Amino acid sequence: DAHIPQLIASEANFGAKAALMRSTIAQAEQAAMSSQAFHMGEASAAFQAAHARFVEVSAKVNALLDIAQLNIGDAASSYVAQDAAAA
Amino acid sequence: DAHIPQLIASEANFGAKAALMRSTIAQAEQAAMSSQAFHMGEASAAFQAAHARFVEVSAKVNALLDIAQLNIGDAASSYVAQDAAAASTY
Amino acid sequence: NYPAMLAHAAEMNTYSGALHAVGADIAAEQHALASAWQGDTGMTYQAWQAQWNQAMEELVRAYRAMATTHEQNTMAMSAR
Amino acid sequence: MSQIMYNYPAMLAHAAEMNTYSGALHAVGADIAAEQHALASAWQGDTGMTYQAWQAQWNQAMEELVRAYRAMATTHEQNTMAM
Repeated sequence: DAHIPQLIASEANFGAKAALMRSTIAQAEQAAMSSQAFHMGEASAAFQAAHARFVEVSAKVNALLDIAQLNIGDAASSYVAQDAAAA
Repeated sequence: DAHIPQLIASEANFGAKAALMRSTIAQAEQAAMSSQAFHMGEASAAFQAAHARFVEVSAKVNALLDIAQLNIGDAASSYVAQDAAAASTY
Repeated sequence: NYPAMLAHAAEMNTYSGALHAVGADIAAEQHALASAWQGDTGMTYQAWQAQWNQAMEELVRAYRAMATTHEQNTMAMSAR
Repeated sequence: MSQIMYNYPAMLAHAAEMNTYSGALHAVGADIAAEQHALASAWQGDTGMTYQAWQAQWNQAMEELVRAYRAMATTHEQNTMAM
């Protein structure tokens, strides 16, 4: 009844947060990229290693948010909204 | 190269606003439902007609946001992020 | 009563303004990101821009119709 | 002279900025996790992944993202104070 809009709203809000998370990872990546007026040798090696890892884990986090968006996020709320229109 | 994080960011931000529209539509609907009660007959029928129309167009706008998302939004950004990671390690 | 109703009217007018503002903002952002757009479904960015704007007008007009009908009705109640 | 002493103010400011992103990533991740819990009963076996399984994988991945990011931050600070 009134549950439906409240569900749609909440699923949208989670969906916005998932997207802001994604945006934040990218921004963080750009801040890290510009810190590269700095390193050389084994600290750059440590930095490159740490970077490669951070890229790797991001892909993981984006993969996980794809799953959540389908279940309770932006896709989920879109589905419910259109479903309520159909019915 | 550094263009990639900018793209991902730009798209994710678009994806957020898409979700925030869906949220605004939903909050507008709650405010609409809670203000039907008052009316009766002709004034009500006009409201219900205006409501059924609004619920229809939200569906279309949601369908339209779904397209935006895949092209330049939440999903697009995810694909660029994950694609950047697979190319980076390989 | 008149206040409960008139409060709800003002509540709805918030959302009319909100729906418009963000839709326009979305419109602008989709244009700004035109170069990142391809025919995924098969829909062009121009097609989407036009369809988006058109659909944002009818959505806000649907909603304002509720707010107005609610507003015009309540004014009739207090005069009764 | 030192070139590390010459750029100290900006390198320090830049450390401050990177660390700001550690905090933002932690916070947004915690929210996402709380909200995913709040929405549990909306979650179905769509992927085949339960909500409990996702919660756990989310927190794990987030803890790993912040540490990976903090490793880079530290690599920077090491120069700023190498001086």
